[PDB]
Amino acid sequence: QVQLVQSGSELKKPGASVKVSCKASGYTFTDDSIHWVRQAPGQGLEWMGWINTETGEPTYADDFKGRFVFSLDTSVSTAYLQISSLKAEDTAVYYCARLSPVVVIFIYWGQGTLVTVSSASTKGPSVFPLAPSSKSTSGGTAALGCLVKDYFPEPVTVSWNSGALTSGVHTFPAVLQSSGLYSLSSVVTVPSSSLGTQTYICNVNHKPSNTKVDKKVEPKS
Amino acid sequence: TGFVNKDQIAKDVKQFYDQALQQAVVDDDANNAKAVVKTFHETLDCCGSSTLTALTTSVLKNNLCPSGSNIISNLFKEDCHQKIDDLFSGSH
Amino acid sequence: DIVMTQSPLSLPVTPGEPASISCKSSQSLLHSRTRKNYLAWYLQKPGQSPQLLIYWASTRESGVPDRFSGSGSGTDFTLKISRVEAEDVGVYYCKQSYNLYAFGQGTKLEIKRTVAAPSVFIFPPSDEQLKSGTASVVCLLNNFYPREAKVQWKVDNALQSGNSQESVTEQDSKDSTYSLSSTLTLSKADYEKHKVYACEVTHQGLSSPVTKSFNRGEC
Repeated sequence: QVQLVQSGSELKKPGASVKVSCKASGYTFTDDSIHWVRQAPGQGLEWMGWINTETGEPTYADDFKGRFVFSLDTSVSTAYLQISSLKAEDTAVYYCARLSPVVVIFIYWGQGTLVTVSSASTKGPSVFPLAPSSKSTSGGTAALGCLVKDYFPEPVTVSWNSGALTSGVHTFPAVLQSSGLYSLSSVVTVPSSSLGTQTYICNVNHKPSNTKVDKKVEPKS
Repeated sequence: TGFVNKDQIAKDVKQFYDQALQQAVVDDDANNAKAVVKTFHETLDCCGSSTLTALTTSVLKNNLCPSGSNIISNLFKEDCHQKIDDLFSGSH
Repeated sequence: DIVMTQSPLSLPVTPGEPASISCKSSQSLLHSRTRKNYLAWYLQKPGQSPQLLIYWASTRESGVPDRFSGSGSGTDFTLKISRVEAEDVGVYYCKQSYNLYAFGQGTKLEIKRTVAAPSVFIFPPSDEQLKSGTASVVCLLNNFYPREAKVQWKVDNALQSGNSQESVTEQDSKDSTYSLSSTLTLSKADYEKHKVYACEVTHQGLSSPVTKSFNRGEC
């Protein structure tokens, strides 16, 4: 089975370098060229260029000619993508792909490597309740939630009642604030008849900061 | 069957290739068909059938076409029906 | 170089209904010698790398269901799905490889559902947050379709701008609806200077803009 396995996620500060690997298996690595495709978050695919796996000669796309370096190591069947002088706009997912000849397409891809560039520092989030009231009840169902704000870097995991409550739960994608930190909200819709009998606690787990906060959202009188 | 039967003979050779190609990717006991298609690809500098285009990737997955994708000259390979035609005619 | 353009950039289809995606290139993709159109269709599903669906314009890759079909030649190409199924949602890209490589903008295939009006809720800042010197008022639009919806923040009937974040969830796998959370950030000082805080939602499912309000310091 043919596989292209790339390295793990990278977190860098504006101005540093980063080296992503792409190890091939299941075929003669030096036969076909290795291509790189960038995908900015929420954006499309953009071909960055390719590298000849036999000679090591790179060919860069016009939009990626400068701070990008395609390197090679055939002894371990691995291509490398290097970015120097990283800037904020370099935050994206980088894929490697194997070019098949004759058909001239990308059949085999890597899972992609996320590179995040931000001058921010690691920081645990803050969890505030979004308490249900008479402004949160519509048709016998009330909405409650948790606001997880000011935390870098993603991801943050949010659960309700230690994963026991899944129906009606909406955890929105984090939004990057002007301060460089992230902020999201996790809401849930529950029968307003169970507010006095059932307790709702959101469990926020942020691994980059080793933070685990269980905030019980109580209704406001 | 001889010279004045060019069109017929080429038609048969192409059909022969198709058969080999079909056998080469469908089964893994067909080693003579794989050898035949590899020899056609290498000798005629081609890869794939113009009628059985859906098989091309399978042909590549089985390593039946000898050129990789590092050299741009080898990305755009003609199918073997064109190369058989070129063989039985004088030109290309 | 060669530029690829896809239409439409957002395609909601009722399950079982057909779908069509057009792809046009700046230059012809037909090779004079091989007679092939070096255009491919890839599908990227949520959280996955792209996968190859179609190559040479109209040849279906091994394993891709028959409902996917490609057609066209030269500069005009089309990707068709006879019966759109739930597992087909994702971004479809066309890519040329005749000279270098170029992807289209991508067409996000989503599920088409009946119009659903959003349920609007407003959460005032918590007591814990105010102790830090900042307040966040959350407005929630729950389970609506289509995605097009506008939220406006009024503080004492004064329209707000540049101080609200907005986040929308992906199409729900069960009911195919969307949810949005807008967050108005204010300073505790500038928060306690006003009384009425509200968000006004405009959506196709609502006969009139729905306003959800609360007066600061009222239970």
